[PDB]
Amino acid sequence: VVSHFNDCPDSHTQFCFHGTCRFLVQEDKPACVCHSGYVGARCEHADLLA
Amino acid sequence: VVSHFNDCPDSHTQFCFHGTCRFLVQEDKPACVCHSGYVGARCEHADLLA
Amino acid sequence: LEEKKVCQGTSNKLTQLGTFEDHFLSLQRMFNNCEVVLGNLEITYVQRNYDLSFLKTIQEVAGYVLIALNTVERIPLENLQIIRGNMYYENSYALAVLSNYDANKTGLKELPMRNLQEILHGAVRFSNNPALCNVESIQWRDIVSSDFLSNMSMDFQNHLGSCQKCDPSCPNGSCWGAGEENCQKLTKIICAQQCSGRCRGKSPSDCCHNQCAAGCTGPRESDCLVCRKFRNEATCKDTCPPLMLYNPTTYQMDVNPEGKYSFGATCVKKCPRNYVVTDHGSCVRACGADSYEMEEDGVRKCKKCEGPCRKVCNGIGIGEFKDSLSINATNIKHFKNCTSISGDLHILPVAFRGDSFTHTPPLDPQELDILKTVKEITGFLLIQAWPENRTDLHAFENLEIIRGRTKQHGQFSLAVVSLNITSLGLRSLKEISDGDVIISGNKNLCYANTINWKKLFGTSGQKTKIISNRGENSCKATGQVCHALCSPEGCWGPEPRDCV
Amino acid sequence: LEEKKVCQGTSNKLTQLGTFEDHFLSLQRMFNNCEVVLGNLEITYVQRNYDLSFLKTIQEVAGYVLIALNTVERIPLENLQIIRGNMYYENSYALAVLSNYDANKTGLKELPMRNLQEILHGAVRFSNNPALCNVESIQWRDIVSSDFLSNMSMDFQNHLGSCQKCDPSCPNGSCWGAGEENCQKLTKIICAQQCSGRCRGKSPSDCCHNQCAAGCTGPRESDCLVCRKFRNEATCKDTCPPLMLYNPTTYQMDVNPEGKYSFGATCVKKCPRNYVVTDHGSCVRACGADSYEMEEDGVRKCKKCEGPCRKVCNGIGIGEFKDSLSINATNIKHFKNCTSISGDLHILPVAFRGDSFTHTPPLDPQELDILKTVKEITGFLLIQAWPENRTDLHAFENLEIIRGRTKQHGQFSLAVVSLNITSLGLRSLKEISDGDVIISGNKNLCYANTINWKKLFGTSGQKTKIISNRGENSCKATGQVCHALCSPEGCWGPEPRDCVSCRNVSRGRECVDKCNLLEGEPREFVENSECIQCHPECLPQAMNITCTGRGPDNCIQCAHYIDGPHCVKTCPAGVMGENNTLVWKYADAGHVCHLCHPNCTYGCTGPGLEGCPT
Repeated sequence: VVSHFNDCPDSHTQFCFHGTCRFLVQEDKPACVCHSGYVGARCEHADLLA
Repeated sequence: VVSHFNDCPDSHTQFCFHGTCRFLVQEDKPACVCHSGYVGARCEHADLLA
Repeated sequence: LEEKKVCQGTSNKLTQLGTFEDHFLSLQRMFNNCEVVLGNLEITYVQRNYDLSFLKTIQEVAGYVLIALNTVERIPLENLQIIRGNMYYENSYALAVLSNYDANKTGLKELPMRNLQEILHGAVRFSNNPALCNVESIQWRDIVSSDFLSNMSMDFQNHLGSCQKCDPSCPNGSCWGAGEENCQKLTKIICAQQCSGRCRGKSPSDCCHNQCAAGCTGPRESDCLVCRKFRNEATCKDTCPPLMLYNPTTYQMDVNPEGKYSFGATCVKKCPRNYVVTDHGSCVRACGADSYEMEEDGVRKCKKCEGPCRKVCNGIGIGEFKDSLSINATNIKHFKNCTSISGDLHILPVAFRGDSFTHTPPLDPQELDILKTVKEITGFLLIQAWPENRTDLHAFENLEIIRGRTKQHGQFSLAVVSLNITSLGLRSLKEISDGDVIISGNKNLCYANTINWKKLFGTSGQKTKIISNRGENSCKATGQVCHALCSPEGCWGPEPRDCV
Repeated sequence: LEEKKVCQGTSNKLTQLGTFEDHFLSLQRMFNNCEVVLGNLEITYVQRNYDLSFLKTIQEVAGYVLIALNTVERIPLENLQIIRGNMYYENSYALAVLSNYDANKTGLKELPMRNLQEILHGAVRFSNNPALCNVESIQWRDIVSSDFLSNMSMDFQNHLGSCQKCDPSCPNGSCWGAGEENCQKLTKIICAQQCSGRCRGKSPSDCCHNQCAAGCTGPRESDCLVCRKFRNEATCKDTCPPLMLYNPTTYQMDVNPEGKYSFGATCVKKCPRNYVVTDHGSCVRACGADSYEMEEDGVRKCKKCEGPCRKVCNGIGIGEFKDSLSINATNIKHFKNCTSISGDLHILPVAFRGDSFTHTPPLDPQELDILKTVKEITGFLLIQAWPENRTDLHAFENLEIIRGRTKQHGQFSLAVVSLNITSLGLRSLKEISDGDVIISGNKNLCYANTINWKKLFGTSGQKTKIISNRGENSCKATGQVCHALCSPEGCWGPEPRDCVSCRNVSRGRECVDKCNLLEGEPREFVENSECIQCHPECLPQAMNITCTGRGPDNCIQCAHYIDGPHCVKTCPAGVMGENNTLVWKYADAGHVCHLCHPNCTYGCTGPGLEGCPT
């Protein structure tokens, strides 16, 4: 079914560091999902609260 | 009849310096009469403005 | 441009200067053509038939007001808006009208204060002053403060020969004269419980701002009648806008675009030159004892001492210094060549003779050497003679700085008049900052005509004056003229040591 | 105390933390049991039928609020009263609710945000999210301001949003949800014309104070709901009552008996310990414009600088460096030789490997040794990477103290996570002051569990956190324990200088149990456990004392020209005699350096008259 997300547009590829990228269409913005144990708007900071 | 001015009571003999002292009956407080060229509450200062 | 001319206001409580014509003629100079009085208001002994035209323009008295022992038809003290009450009379009163009648019982019939709104401090006492009426039924709670209502007393009384009533239209006949124009404008009791300060009209849609002290002209922080606390450019503020604003997000402090240096109940863009600015912009006269006054980058400052602060001598007239008026023989010990006299120097021909009514022993002249090298005096110097053997100002020798904080009579800093001293001296005084220097009453004193005071004080806008001294042709062929080898810079004395 | 427990607020613009079930957890433990969330309120990625009854208490949000991609029907975010909007999402908006629906078209249903009254900054954006009902009829000009009212972009359209109409007891049919309760509590367009701020009812007789933000319970600065600028013991002042009041009747600064210190939107009796206390009585975190700080008996002030004073750089995320989020090789040309970093230090594994997303070159791993000059760090230190050579933290060799004013994630001032370094090497590190320390996720790093961190901290209450790094039972196997000299007070490493207090004697930094004294070749002397070098001019002793002073004047045993009490290699060869005359000293019967008859003003270099040619 039609979802929000199309694959990362390669305009902002390798956008985040510790996570997988995905581009949503409901605003034309990239918003990636981090790996486990990370935070941040670019999945850059390490989760220290564990 | 009401001598509003009576002589200096001599309890304040030479109360003020530069002019005759004279006392009052209605208020019981003296009002020195400064000379010419003198001002102040007990005729202390020389009138510098004049 | 919107400023108002200013009077200085006398302080001679009940004494009369000379005769009833001279007294009045001095009372014509002081108070002529001015709105605000930066001092007190004494009007006493203005006898009958004398005119009081000028006395209507007075708009605010920043002290107390005294109307006593005068017998005149009226006192057109109409537009007096407010009486601050900074000082007081008898330590509790801010307006006192006592005993306005002579033998003829003619007295003062009408005191027309139509629009006196508020007395900011202290009670008010109408002692026995007959032949006065139409001021015997004003409601006083509207003018006096709340607590000061307990500190007051009214002694109004009159033989009541005529004294008609006024128009029954104005509230409870509480008028100060004839008609409605001369009737009270009571703007503190007829207000809504929604207003806390003054108001105008019972309605709560127009009640005055919480800072205006008399009335309002369209409720706002600006457009008050008289500012209660401070004033910054036609706005009755409560504290001048600081220069640093504490940004509560970044915990830093930001430069405020509207910086206002607080300066004695008015906010100004920059303190006067002879004033020492503290860290947060606010003019001050003498920095705290913890700090020492250091000058840097033009205007002066004051920072913490390196431990043992240098000794400062506060002049007579401030602090505990009111049980004595000049430096009498009970205070000289409290001086040890401080070099930094802060404010006054009250030395009058009254210490040397002493007086018993004030419980003082006569001063001996030998102990006037403590002031041998007083370097700087902030405010002003008041001398009128010496112990008549010393033939020059021998104590004040190394003095150099006269800055002018508390100028005498608001107009004078170096006061030396009425002494018999051949050449005054002052070999080192070179830093007059403000005020005026006056040497006009010495029978035998003929060197002060030579100095060019233009370089004595900067801050152009001051003018000295020298009269009633030895004519230049008198002491010319006498032995007292500017020294021969001396330089064309003036002779503070006869010799080369003072050629400067 | 009586105060309200705070969260720290998320900062994930649009980001899924793991999966729909892991993300829901990073919400819960972050936003459970708090009331004044301090950074943001992202409620994002919740999925259908996930309980959210813990948002009934958030009564302030000092930042924006993002509700984006939420599929639960009901978000109980009711008691929220004010969104101070210190920071905007999308740099304009301060309450965004956008695209809250899945593919099946069953997205967000109702936002019973009843008690939301005022937004102190910023517009409000809304975007496609059907099933959202009733909010399409809220009155905005009451909630938001008037200037910022020109940026919002609300856009409501729903299909299954068959939600019933709101009860007629509330104006214009304006309502958050349904029932008599959910209807827009108006307090800023029903005010009387004579009122300036908040009010309640058109009555001009029961307005609020000038500083209240939501509402009031009587016109007074003591009965507001939420204060607009500052607050001190239930009083919404506009500026903390200053310390020194001015007296216009005497021109001298008095003392205010109610002077309080303005510390970040509250007035306090005394600033905290690690915070500067400036002259205006306002607690600062970094006060340098030309001046610098210094100690003043337990309370740090920052007095004036005497012209040329030491350098200071700006941290990461402050002033210049804000578009950058680490220290990469385009914002390192600023930390040239500054000795104190005003701010905070990030080192993420983006600088080394570079990245093209923000136009950063791949920083050379050697440029990092510039930071050898850093001594004090105001904020925190976060490290998660290091060049693939170094074995101990080398560039931070002599880090003196970590102030820890601003702490990463709210508790961690020092944080070294996911590193490959044999052991720390931070050897100076005097007094980590506030905030906790986390050193974990390290592969090969073991010594660090030996130090006594209970003493290293500053303000007490701290707590260390050291797990998941190379086990102690594996470093003792390879014998990676510290030098036998170091006292039982810790050892940052195996090199005998990494101790913190040597056994007996110390060479300033290097440890030696027995330095050289009356036996030993190098000429030196001990002084309070410090091996100091006496002057080498003396002769090697074997029986009695060498000396007790640095100068040679105590070199008793000397085999050179003995300068009286001193001893030098040759008697003085250029010292001035009397009245500025050059005089070469000669040798006496004991080879001593002594003067002669003052006759020969050019010195006395001979026995009698054989050195003054007659």
